[PDB]
Amino acid sequence: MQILLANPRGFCAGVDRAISIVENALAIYGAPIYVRHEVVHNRYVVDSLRERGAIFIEQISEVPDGAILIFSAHGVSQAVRNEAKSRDLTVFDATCPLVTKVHMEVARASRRGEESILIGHAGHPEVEGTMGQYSNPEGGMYLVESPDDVWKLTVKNEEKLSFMTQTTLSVDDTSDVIDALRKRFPKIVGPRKDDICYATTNRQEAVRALAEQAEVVLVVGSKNSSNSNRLAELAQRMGKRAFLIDDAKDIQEEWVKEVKCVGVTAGASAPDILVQNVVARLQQLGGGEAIPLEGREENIVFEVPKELR
Ligand SMILES: O=P(O)(O)OP(=O)(O)OCc1ccncc1
Ligand code: F3S
Repeated sequence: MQILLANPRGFCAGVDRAISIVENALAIYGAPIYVRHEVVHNRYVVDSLRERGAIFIEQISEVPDGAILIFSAHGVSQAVRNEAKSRDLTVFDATCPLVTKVHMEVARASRRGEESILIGHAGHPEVEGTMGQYSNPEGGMYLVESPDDVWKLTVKNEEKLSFMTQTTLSVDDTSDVIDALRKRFPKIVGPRKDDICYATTNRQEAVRALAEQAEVVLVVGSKNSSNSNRLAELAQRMGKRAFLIDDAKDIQEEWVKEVKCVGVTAGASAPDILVQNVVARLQQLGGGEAIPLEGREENIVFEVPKELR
């Protein structure tokens, strides 16, 4: 069995920053450090940080006075932020710069009382945080997940309309949603393409190349990782068996029995050590040397705040 590794895979700049923010905070101030939501959607990362004294909460009312609070990479609403800001808490923001970018555009539109549509998945913390930047009741903020959602949306003023997206969506599906927005709302304004980040785009392109060669694709990532789920789905839509797995123990032998070529990738929140262990397990199951595919070079790094060096 041949083992192929997707490229790029694994950690993006936002995840590496966000985890570093929590680690550094722990080093500097000691336990406990409170974190609003899982810092990234990865069980191994989260369990590790919890073992070191990070306490993960959903609501700010769970955090005691005087405490250090870190917002997760996914971002937070203005309401959450103001709810923290009014309290005695020392806040560090691990929100990925590429999510903040979208937040600022929503805020701009709200200031103008002009309606905005976000493309994204209901209930995801990034969607809650981005929708949560809009507060002007004279305008409006609408969530759409599909062309069908576009087809039934009505707005108050379609002459003054803009759209934004979640950073981790399917590039292909999002393109269909945008085509629908533009047919329904010909004057809608957006970015040139979408707000899908470089890392999401690149991993999706990489898993497409992988799935062209591999019969089976393993995506290292947790169940609640949006971007990780998109990688698995992409592979599945190409007719390959694909599994989203937290670690090597999750691999079932039937999945790779008599498979001549297995591919491995990792979502943006999955540490490389998890991939190494997955490879080690595939080798126990008869795989040879892991072969990295040729891939687009990524070179972006986001630094921690100077307050946390
Ligand atoms: O893919 P997810 O949105 O569920 O988050 P994740 O798996 O934690 O990846 C990091 C991240 C954070 C912020 N925006 C994009 C990606
Ligand atoms: S939005 Fe940021 S957290 Fe990673 S997946 Fe994209 S660089």
